[PDB]
Amino acid sequence: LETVVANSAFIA
Amino acid sequence: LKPEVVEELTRKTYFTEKEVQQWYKGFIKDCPSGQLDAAGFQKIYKQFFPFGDPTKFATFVFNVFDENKDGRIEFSEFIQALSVTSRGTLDEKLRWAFKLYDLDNDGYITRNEMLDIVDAIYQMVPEEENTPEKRVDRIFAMMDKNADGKLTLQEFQEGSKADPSIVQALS
Ligand SMILES: [Ca+2]
Ligand SMILES: [Ca+2]
Ligand SMILES: [Ca+2]
Repeated sequence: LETVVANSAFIA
Repeated sequence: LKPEVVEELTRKTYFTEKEVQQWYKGFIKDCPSGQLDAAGFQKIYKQFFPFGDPTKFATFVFNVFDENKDGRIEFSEFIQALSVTSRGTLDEKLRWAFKLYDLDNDGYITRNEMLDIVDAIYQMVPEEENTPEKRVDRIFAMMDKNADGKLTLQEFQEGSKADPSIVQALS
């Protein structure tokens, strides 16, 4: 589920 | 999982049949009802980030997972999101994120929409980036090519590919 986190929040 | 369901999810994702079955087993262990709720979704983000408030961001993410917008995340929605984010092309991952950030689902991410997104991320988690507003200004300065205060999909995709740390982050 780490990939979900990265793809979701990357823009910060 | 039923065979026609199994076959359909395999055909729609970057997973094999066995991998889809293994994910289902994992999904049902963590969420016995098979119908993941807002709260359930929030725990995923409290891990990784246990020291902020992920409520706002977790909601935006729950809404893009909720493909049929019925208020629950069922397995087919879970596995399809997961397919994109773990095995998608860079373009595919950027499309999905564009969809996450385009809150009103027109074809544009406004500065305000991006502000809501970045602020939610900050609430969930360098001086130059120490406020959502500074981060957003930096984003629009790099990506808003026609300077209209909105990002199209193309602007977002190209702007994101221009920046090596974004490329690194979405490897
Ligand atoms: Ca749903
Ligand atoms: Ca919009
Ligand atoms: Ca623009």
